[PDB]
Amino acid sequence: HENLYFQGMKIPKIYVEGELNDGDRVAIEKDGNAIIFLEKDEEYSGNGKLLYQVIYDDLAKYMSLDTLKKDVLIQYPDKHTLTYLKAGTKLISVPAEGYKVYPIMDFGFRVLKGYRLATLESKKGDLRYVNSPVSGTVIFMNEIPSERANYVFYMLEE
Amino acid sequence: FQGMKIPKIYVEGELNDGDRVAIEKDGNAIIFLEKEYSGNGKLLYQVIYDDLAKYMSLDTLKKDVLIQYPDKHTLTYLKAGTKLISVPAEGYKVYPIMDFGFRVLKGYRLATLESKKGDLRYVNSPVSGTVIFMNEIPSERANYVFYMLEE
Repeated sequence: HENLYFQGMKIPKIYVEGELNDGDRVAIEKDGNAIIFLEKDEEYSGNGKLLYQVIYDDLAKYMSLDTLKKDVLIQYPDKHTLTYLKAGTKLISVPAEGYKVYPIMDFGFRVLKGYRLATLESKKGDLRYVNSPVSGTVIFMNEIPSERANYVFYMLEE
Repeated sequence: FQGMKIPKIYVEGELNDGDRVAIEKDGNAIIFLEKEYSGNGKLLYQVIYDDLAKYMSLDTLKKDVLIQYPDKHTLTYLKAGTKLISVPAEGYKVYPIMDFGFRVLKGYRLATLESKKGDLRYVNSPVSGTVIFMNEIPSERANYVFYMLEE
């Protein structure tokens, strides 16, 4: 990854089910009733679902249409709060596409319908806005894989 | 009108017949139990929903507390000693938001204040953080206080 668009930003940590990598992990136990954040390098011997930390990734990989195929967990920067979204959770995608795009470089926060997620600037310097289509929570944000510096927001309607 | 579904609050030391949550690995393991636990954690017992201030000394928690927001699929664990910030919503008339248990960026509107002449002012989130609780201010009817976690 070359465009490190979250660098020097305090953002939440997001963990996706079965995305095997060397990131931090969280074990979802007891059919959703226990959450265990695993120590870096701790050997997990249990039988729950392991969710792995992703940062620069395409959330559409974990979605069939607009429903999540994999469990997702968000660990907020406060270091006290978490949100756990089971597979089957319906998410709204809000793309921010234009000549030049200025997105909010964050995710995991509440918004009202109409909140401005991005500003789109034309080759002539004129502006358009990408506003939240609903009130809810922005769950994640990523660069559109084939469109350098164009982004998409993933939202959970309230 | 109605707000969000009512949160579940669990507090340490309140040995009762309610639902329990065990806190292990010093914050990093949270186990909701139903109906026999002998682990090495600390049990938090469900309490009847009430102001969070009944478990704080000024701005700081006095006991380990966990809040589960079922509408929101979200929980927060507040170890004893955790400091919260208060955002009062006070005015001739106050129109607060009717939900909490979510992260907000700075500037998110928590209340509209209205003067006796009908002019408006807004109480916004002063910091980015988590809105974990809100209640009516005890001696001030129809006035409210939001409690946040600064991140």
